[PDB]
Amino acid sequence: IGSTTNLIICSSTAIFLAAGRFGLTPSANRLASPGLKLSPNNSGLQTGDPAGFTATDVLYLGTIGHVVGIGSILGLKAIGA
Amino acid sequence: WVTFYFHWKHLGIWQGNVNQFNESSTYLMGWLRDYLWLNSSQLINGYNPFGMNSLSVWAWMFLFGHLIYATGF
Amino acid sequence: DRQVWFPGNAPAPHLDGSLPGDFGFDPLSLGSDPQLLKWFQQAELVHGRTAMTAVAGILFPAVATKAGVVNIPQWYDAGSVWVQNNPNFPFAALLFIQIILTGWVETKRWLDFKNPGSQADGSFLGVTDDFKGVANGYPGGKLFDPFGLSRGSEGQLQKYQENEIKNGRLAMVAFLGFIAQHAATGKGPIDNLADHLANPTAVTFATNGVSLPF
Amino acid sequence: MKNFTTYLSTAPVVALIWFTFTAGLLIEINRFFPDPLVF
Amino acid sequence: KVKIVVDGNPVETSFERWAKPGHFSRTLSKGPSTTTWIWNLHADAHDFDSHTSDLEEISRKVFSAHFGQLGIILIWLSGMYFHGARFSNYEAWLSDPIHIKPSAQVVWPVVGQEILNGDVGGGFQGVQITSGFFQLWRASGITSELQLYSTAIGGLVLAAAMFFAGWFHYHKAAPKLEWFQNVESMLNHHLAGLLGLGSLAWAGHQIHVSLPINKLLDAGVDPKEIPLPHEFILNRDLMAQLYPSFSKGLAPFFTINWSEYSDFLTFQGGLNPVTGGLWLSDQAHHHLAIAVLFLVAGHQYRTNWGIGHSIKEILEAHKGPFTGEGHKGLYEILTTSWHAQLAINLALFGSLSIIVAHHMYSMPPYPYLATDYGTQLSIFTHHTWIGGFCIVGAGAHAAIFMVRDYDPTNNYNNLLDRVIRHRDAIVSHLNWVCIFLGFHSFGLYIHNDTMSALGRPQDMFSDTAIQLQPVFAQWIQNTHLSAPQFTAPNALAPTSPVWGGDVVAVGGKVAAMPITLGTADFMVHHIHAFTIHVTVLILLKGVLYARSSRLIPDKANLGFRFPCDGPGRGGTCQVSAWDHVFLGLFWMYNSLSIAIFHFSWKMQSDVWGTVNSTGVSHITGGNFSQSANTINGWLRDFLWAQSSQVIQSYGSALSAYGLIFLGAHFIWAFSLMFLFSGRGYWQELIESIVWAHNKLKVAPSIQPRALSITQGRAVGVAHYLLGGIATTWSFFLARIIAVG
Amino acid sequence: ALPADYGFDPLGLLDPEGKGAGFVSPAWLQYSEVIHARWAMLGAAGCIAPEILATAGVIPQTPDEVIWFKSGVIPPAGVYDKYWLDPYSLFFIEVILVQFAELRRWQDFRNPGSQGKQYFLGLEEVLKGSGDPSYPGGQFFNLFNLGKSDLKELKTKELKNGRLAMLAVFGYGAQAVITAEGPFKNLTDHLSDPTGHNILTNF
Ligand code: CLA
Ligand code: CLA
Ligand SMILES: CC1=C[C@H](O)CC(C)(C)[C@H]1/C=C/C(C)=C/C=C/C(C)=C/C=C/C=C(C)/C=C/C=C(C)/C=C/C1=C(C)C[C@H](O)CC1(C)C
Ligand SMILES: CC1=C(/C=C/C(C)=C/C=C/C(C)=C/C=C/C=C(C)/C=C/C=C(C)/C=C/C2=C(C)CCCC2(C)C)C(C)(C)CCC1
Ligand SMILES: CC1=C(C/C=C(\C)CCC[C@H](C)CCC[C@H](C)CCCC(C)C)C(=O)c2ccccc2C1=O
Repeated sequence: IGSTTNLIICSSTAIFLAAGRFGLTPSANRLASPGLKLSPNNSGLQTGDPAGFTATDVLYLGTIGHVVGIGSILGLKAIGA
Repeated sequence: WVTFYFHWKHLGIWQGNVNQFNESSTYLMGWLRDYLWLNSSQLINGYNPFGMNSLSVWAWMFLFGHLIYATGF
Repeated sequence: DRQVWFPGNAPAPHLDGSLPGDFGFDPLSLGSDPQLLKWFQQAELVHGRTAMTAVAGILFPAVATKAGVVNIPQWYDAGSVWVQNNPNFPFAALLFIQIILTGWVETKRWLDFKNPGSQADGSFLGVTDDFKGVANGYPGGKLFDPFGLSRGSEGQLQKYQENEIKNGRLAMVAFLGFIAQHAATGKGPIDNLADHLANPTAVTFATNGVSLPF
Repeated sequence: MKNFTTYLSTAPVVALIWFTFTAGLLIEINRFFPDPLVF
Repeated sequence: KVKIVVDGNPVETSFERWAKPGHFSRTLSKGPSTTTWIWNLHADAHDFDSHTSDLEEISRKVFSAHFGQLGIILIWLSGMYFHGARFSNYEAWLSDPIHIKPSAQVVWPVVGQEILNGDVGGGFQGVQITSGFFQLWRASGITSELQLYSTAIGGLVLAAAMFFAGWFHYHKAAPKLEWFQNVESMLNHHLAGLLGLGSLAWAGHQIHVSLPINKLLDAGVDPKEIPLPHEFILNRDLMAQLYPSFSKGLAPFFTINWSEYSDFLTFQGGLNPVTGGLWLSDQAHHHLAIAVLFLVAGHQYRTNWGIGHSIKEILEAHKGPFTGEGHKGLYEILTTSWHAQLAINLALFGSLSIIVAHHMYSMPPYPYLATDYGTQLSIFTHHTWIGGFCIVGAGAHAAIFMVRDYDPTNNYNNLLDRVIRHRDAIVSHLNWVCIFLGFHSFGLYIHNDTMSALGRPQDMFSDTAIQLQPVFAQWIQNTHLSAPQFTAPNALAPTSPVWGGDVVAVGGKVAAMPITLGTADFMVHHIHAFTIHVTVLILLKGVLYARSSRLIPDKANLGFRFPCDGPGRGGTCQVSAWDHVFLGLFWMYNSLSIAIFHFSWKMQSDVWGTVNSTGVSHITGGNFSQSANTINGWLRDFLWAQSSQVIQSYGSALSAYGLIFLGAHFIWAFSLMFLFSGRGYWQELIESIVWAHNKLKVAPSIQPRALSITQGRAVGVAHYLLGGIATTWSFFLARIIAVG
Repeated sequence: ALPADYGFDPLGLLDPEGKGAGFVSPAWLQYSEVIHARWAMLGAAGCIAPEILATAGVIPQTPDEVIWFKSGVIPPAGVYDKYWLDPYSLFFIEVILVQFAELRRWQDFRNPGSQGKQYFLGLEEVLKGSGDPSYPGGQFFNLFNLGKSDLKELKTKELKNGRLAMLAVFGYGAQAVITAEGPFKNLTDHLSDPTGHNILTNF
């Protein structure tokens, strides 16, 4: 707790989740065009959050945050930092 | 079949060993090994990496005939 | 309808309850053809009656041997002991006698199956009515049923047919058990029963050493 | 059972049974009477 | 919406159609009039789209047939494990894998055939096996016949489960057509669930079972004294004795201290010097990385939660100025034509089997595989052949799609339409490439044979004369040798000893060594390029002209499989796409025969052999570089010299190979009667024979016919392939078992 | 309509259309949840009750030997010393008796009411079921006649306790793998020192 690896993992998961919540990523209820333009998608998934943030978005964005954090941690250990 | 028979029986007779035909011709591996394989050794060495001799024309024609036969297929 | 082997499952449709021992059991539908079904009925009867005779001839001598009154060998050794004790009776002569005698009686049974009542013509020593046969697998008459337990009443005959087929199936299963127990213990069946009676929580298939080869 | 026995009477099943019997008979003759060259 | 949809009890389970041969076909169900009906029943049995046009019924048949094939494969695999458990010298071989020859087949003593139970070592007599099961079982950690028995029993249970499922999903709960067309869901599940979780579970087995048991085996512990795998499961201290990072448990995994696990997840490269196989720790790390990559790959496609790709959208987006409408319409083809899917999957599966052959010889993944020369040669040759046959099948089912499932309305100015619209350019350019390759590959050999026969070796294409050095491949070898220095710094060694470096020797025999490439290698590689290009030309020409040509404009109406369109237009025999498959099979045979001959000779001459103090004594003493640049060199020094073992095998345990050598020569020659003749002759001969039977009142009611023209071709090519391949099989196996 | 219906079916497995045949039908899945729930309640009570009673001295067996995974179910993890019968003979008896119970229950599922027709030593009177496979009832299975008016509330309570028991049995298995101690031993280590005994310290 408070360690470096914990900091990278929690921060990466938090920023990816927050970017997904505030419409800065493709999500279950908004999908990207070929020209990378987000348009709403009727997924039919129920969600209590007013921004349309589903549990699917939580799972994928937490996975991507873990992936980015782990790659960053291993690369910084390899680089010497 | 006729000429194979003539040649192998006479090869045994000319080399003074009639037992080779008498014992090996009763089965087909005998024909393959003791007639075709055994007697092709000088022929296919008519030319090799070490040089050539006067049998090289027959080695070349041997392969030539195999090639023409295959092209017919 | 009648009681079935698997309660809640409809009996096999080619089984209608007329045959003795009909609990509707035919999951492979081996008796779909009626003539093949009659053949299999005679097969089951011959197997069951042979099993009952054999199981009696194993159990009663083994019970008497266990008491110590006699020293009859166990069923899996009796042929060897007989041959060692009968050097003037060769195995092949005994086999030839058995084959010709069983051939005579079994060919008569076979020809009655092909042509029911055709052995009733008096060709065998003048026997006519006693070889006519009552039903498929149930010869009857004064020779095979000399006490007349099939000619008394219908319900008595059905009761005895039920008794016969159920005891025959039980004896067939018991002979299978005899084979399996001898292979697993190397002892006779009454020896197995006595060992289980002396110490039942220790003498089980789990402790014979071959049913659980761990 | 009638349909099943009709399938068992189809030509390759009968061929399989008959040739299994014939091959088994030849094999067991040569097992019991090894190396027969002459009568 | 992706969901499970089935129909309940669509087909009754009954033997009624078993009693009616040809029930599946409207033409064949009426029964025979002639003997042609007997052949047509077998030829049409698995042609589901010929039986019906309903795609749902076809798909259900395909699914349940696949279950049947899986059950057959599991019966076969359980048989191999059972024969290892019951009829093998596996435990003796485990105690001494260098001197004992693997054997898992024992013949019964009758008619003198017990001579085939050879003295293979370990106090055992049996047929020597070359499938590599012993090396695979040893790598898995199997130390006893009991574990082989357990796998055999479990395989038969799973085989019964596969046969139950095929009956169940055809007769009880048959999936509807929309279930099968969920290609996005199937790709997600097969990438993440089949391949990804399969690789993860196998990494689990390797780490927890294969690594410690093989570590103890290569340390020299007797296999009967090694603890059983579950002892390594239950006792963490026992595993930490061999891999000290196991004392930390799963905490390094969860705290991203992954470098702690470096004792059992390695990047050594090269081969284990004790066994000659790849490091099992490298394999564990490989399978873990593969598992993660496939688990990520299985999340690409959209199913039910909005995110993910639509494959149709991806395909319709990829079009350009040269290519018209691009990949439009391909999604509809690949979700409605089973044959298009079969063509693609056969092409890639066969190419994979060939790649597997090369990668397993070069980087032998099993302990003591590389010095079991019979096993090495056998598995290379086998997987090469399976690959070639699958590629020819890809050509066949591509052509079948083109005849039966192609619809011009759904392919307007897309890639398929534009490929058809310049098929003449494609075929003419490929024709020129094949002629150029044949001239400048085979004519180099003919030049060399002629120069050598004329006594002019200085005028030859050779390493000591006019040189043709494969400098690009030599540079690739040098790059891969130098890779651990700069471009793969955390790899300790190169991927294979074939690139360069030192000999890997096991038990005084070469496991792997550098494979140098000179003029003979250049020449034979261009032979390979030529033969592959010609096989491609035949199959691709069959696909492109399956529907029409300038000769026959309505060929699609004649079908995929038809003998000809008559003697007119000069003569139109073998215009059908099926006949292109028929010819492509021969050229596949020619190509792959040269490939496996190249393998056998080059390994015997330049890799395999015994190690002494002076160096390496190769099996055929380096004669590849001296004589493989002439046809006469191949005929003498490979075929004539190496056939000595199979033709001298009589009276030994290898005599079965000599007999099969002769019988395969026979079957090959027998095929030429079908290939060279025509059915009109045979039908007239049958007329005379039928007269003789009519005279004696023994004419059959099923009227005898000669085989059809197409069946005559099929019989001819089947016997040609069987005879030639089995000839090479017996030659290879007798040779390498006797001199390996 | 269904008891304990939270609308939680993210894999749409209880969808009725297309899932007619097989075990993915809604009826089989609700029935299977109920069966899993009741078996899990028996297991969740039974996998920790001997350990609790041995720790408290009610039973004389030591708490180490009555831990659920060391009492004979997994002999690599331990065997209880000398039951009245060996575990494999007990398993033979268990196979026979439980097959009787389970096959009769199954025959009620496939053929409702059929287990009240054939003679079963008079027991077929109380084995007719109710037409609802998960809830047979009658004079034995509901012998106290409970749920006269709150049968749906009792079904919800049964399913809630069963789901909790299912999670508890999964926790028993996971904690047995991680710690190699009994579930009550784990609870007492968490109670005695909560910071120094948890999943972060056991890893
Ligand atoms: C994670 C899920 C999963 C897994 C592991 C598989 C695996 C497989 N599928 Mg795929 N499938 C899936 C999901 C999955 N499928 C979904 C969601 C769909 C619909 C979109 C399909 C539609 C599909 C079709 C249409 C076909 C396959 C086939 C196959 C087999 C490919 C050949 C092979 O490599 O055999 C390797 C074999 C083994 C490793 C032996 C063990 C295989 C185990 C026992 C099966 C595990 C998968 C199964 C789905 C688990 C469910 C259990 C079941 C009782 C409900 C293989 C068994 C082909 C075929 O072979 O099926 C008969 C085939 O034609 N699948
Ligand atoms: C050894 C037997 C043999 C030979 C020589 C050939 C020859 C050829 N095949 Mg044929 N093929 C064969 C067996 C053979 N085939 C069999 C058995 C079948 C039945 C399945 C086929 C079926 C078949 C198909 C289906 C196809 C071919 C094609 C080809 C050509 C490949 C292109 C090429 O290499 O041109 C170069 C020519 C050669 C390599 C032959 C040797 C030429 C020598 C070295 C040159 C000598 C010139 C000479 C000295 C100058 C003249 C002097 C003289 C007049 C005095 C070539 C003409 C393919 C083709 O047509 O595509 C273009 C094609 O599609 N073949
Ligand atoms: C709903 C949802 C929906 C969607 O759609 C999909 C999804 C997501 C999939 C889903 C989810 C889910 C869930 C999670 C499942 C899981 C579960 C559980 C865990 C089970 C169990 C279950 C469990 C149970 C059976 C149990 C039971 C137990 C037993 C009795 C035990 C017994 C014991 C005893 C006492 C004691 C001794 O010494 C031993 C023993 C013998 C051992
Ligand atoms: C605000 C709010 C809230 C909260 C929320 C939260 C707090 C969230 C969180 C969440 C999170 C925090 C999540 C996360 C997740 C994660 C995940 C999902 C992950 C996963 C991972 C993975 C999957 C991994 C994988 C791997 C491995 C295993 C190894 C190899 C590599 C990799 C990495 C790939 C609530 C609702 C209460 C209320 C309202 C408002
Ligand atoms: C030899 C030959 C034949 C004659 C071959 C025939 C008719 C095949 C004969 C196969 C078997 C032997 C016929 C009999 C099959 C019966 C099932 C046999 C039953 C007898 C038992 C002993 C099994 C052709 O018909 C033909 C057609 C087209 C191109 C080339 C050829 C060709 O080369």
